[PDB]
Amino acid sequence: MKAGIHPNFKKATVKCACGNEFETGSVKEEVRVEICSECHPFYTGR
Amino acid sequence: ARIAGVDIPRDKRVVISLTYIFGIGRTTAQQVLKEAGVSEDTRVRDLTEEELGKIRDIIDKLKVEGDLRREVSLNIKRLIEIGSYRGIRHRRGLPVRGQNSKNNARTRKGPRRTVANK
Amino acid sequence: NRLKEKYNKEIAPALMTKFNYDSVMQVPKIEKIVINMGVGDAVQNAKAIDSAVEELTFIAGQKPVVTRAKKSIAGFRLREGMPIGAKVTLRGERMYDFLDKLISVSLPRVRDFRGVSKKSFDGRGNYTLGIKEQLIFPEIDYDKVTKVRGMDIVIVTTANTDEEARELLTQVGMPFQK
Amino acid sequence: ARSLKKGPFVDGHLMTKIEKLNETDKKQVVKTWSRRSTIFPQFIGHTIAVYDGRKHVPVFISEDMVGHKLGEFAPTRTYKGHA
RNA sequence: ACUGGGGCGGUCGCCUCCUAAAAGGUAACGGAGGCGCCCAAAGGUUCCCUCAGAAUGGUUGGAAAUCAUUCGCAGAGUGUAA
RNA sequence: GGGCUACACACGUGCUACAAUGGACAGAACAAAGGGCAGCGAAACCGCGAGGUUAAGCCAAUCCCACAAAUCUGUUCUCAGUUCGGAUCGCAGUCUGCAACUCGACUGCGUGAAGCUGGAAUCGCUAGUAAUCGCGGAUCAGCAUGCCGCGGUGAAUACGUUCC
RNA sequence: CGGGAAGUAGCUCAGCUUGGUAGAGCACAUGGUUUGGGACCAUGGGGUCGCAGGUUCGAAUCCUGUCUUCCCGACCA
RNA sequence: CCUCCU
Ligand SMILES: [K+]
Ligand SMILES: [K+]
Ligand SMILES: [Mg+2]
Ligand SMILES: [Mg+2]
Ligand SMILES: [Mg+2]
Ligand SMILES: [Mg+2]
Ligand SMILES: [Mg+2]
Ligand SMILES: [Mg+2]
Ligand SMILES: [Mg+2]
Ligand SMILES: [Mg+2]
Ligand SMILES: [Mg+2]
Ligand SMILES: [Mg+2]
Ligand SMILES: [Zn+2]
Repeated sequence: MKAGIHPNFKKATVKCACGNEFETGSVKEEVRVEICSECHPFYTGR
Repeated sequence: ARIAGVDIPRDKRVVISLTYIFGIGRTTAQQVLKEAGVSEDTRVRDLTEEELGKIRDIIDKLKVEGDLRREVSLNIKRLIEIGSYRGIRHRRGLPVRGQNSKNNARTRKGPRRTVANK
Repeated sequence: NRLKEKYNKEIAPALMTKFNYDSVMQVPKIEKIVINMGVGDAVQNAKAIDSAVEELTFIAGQKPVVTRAKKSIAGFRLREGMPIGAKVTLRGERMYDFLDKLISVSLPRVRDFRGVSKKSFDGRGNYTLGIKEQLIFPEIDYDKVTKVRGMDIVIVTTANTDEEARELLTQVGMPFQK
Repeated sequence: ARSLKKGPFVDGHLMTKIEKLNETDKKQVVKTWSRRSTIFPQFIGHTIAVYDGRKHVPVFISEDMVGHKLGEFAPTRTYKGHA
């Protein structure tokens, strides 16, 4: 990672309004999604 | 805010902004907001996460977007497959509902392609 | 992150038993993830690359390299050395961090999502999936995007065959078509 | 769309012929002029030869064809482009 | 001026190949092509590298743009003719 | 039974639009002229609605069709192919009719096309006219943007006769 | 026989020399105008550049061959 | 500018 040229990349925490929570690495400090793997129906099954 | 996989207009009122979802018009947008209990005058940008949540749950029951688009597609596909008169009108790009075709079938036909008269 | 820890503790022991390998060294892993944006409209519009980079920069988290034309092609009005794309290679944490967000968050936001295809292995256990909208990625804001544009996402693995690669990807949360 | 209170329409003559075949496992071409008759569920599998105006067009019935009038599968006009 | 008489047509210096008879050389108005430059790097050096094409997968994107894997004495490249 | 309803296309006559002198929503209003006997059908109840069930009155200055709508006053939208426009198409209905596939009208929900005031050219109108807004009727089971009537609001301009 | 020059829409011609865009006039088509023509006005459409091969990322354009049509030359005996 | 024949 040659310094300067890249963006700032750090802890994130994603949050489904549906309730799921976990911390990836990303640019945004607080990511807030309105859908994820646990809420979406293809994954869950309907 | 994204609703049913569609970023609706933020600056407009919610009754109007909900109609940007495929499968929702003014009456459906009224009847969801009623059920949610959100005011029709409120802007999308000035909704709470409570309000959006309640709206999302209602719209998730309603058949919208690709769910609806697939249904419509198969309906039209069925008519073609069986070889119904309507199916023949669908594929040939002509009126399907008895509209006369000697004149004024331009929505189906598309723009004019002029040919030399006698 | 969780997926790297999940891989080492859960997936790799399962695959050992599943395929009945002699060594743990035979267990397939994800080598790298190359995200490619082809930008052929760079021929017409000069700023197409500059925009496409900025999108890919935030999605991946590394500065992309700008790919250039290997040949001149008349059909596309392409000359040799023209910028017509941008790739970024992801390995290690930046790879797993990305792949977690892809499966957990981004692929759900795909409009009318009904799983990614089981057909799209290369025949030697590498998977590629075509994204259409860059709006699915949570780093991309809706308002800032003007030109809509997708990408290829190659998942390279040490699986020799597709069925071994398929298993590995299924053991990760990746939503394969039922 | 015919009223639900009335229920789906079919000519007695047509229905009687197909019901007569449904008594057994008989399958024959039921030539008819009743284009207005709805295709009932119990028509499925038969080959009703519907009169188009000048000839009896043979129409093999399917599940998807149920609901539709027999005339919908026997188009009256002949068109194959100008020039 | 050359010239299978002269005129008329064509040619005239340089480079590469064949004719050229396995050293070199070798003629004809014999057979084929190039040149009268270009490059401030397309030069020097140090360090690193491998090409054409095909198959398969993949958003836009096609026969063919960029991405990935595999096969791959070279089927490429080497400013320009050989 | 089908066709007169075809559809590469060209013309005539119209309807609806292209929006803020507007759209949406809400509250006040103010007509005329007609039609009605197996016909008009109130009210009531049910249905989001088209309508349905039931049924008062009236062979009518008595009852019914019948609700005027533009307008006025609020509220909202704030110039956008949109809260403009409503074609086209999917689904589900209603009614008439023996029967609405070819080929009915209307309703609900969804869809949301072209269209940003129209080239050459060309039409009507001199006043309760033009323009615009509804209403009724004949034909008719059902089916009118057509036709024949009806009132509401209500302009501009005419110097002049050269030219067409 | 030798040497030139053309060959591009239905017809007549530009574009070729400088490689990236197929143009122009008449004609044709539709509308308008007229009782109807003509003329006039408005609005369109039409080749893929003789054929083949080559060079080029790319050919109407550069190179070669071929075909067709013209033009010039064929002298001293 | 023209206006088929009887
Ligand atoms: K001689
Ligand atoms: K160097
Ligand atoms: Mg009709
Ligand atoms: Mg001499
Ligand atoms: Mg001589
Ligand atoms: Mg000479
Ligand atoms: Mg020798
Ligand atoms: Mg030698
Ligand atoms: Mg007629
Ligand atoms: Mg509207
Ligand atoms: Mg007068
Ligand atoms: Mg009537
Ligand atoms: Zn979730």
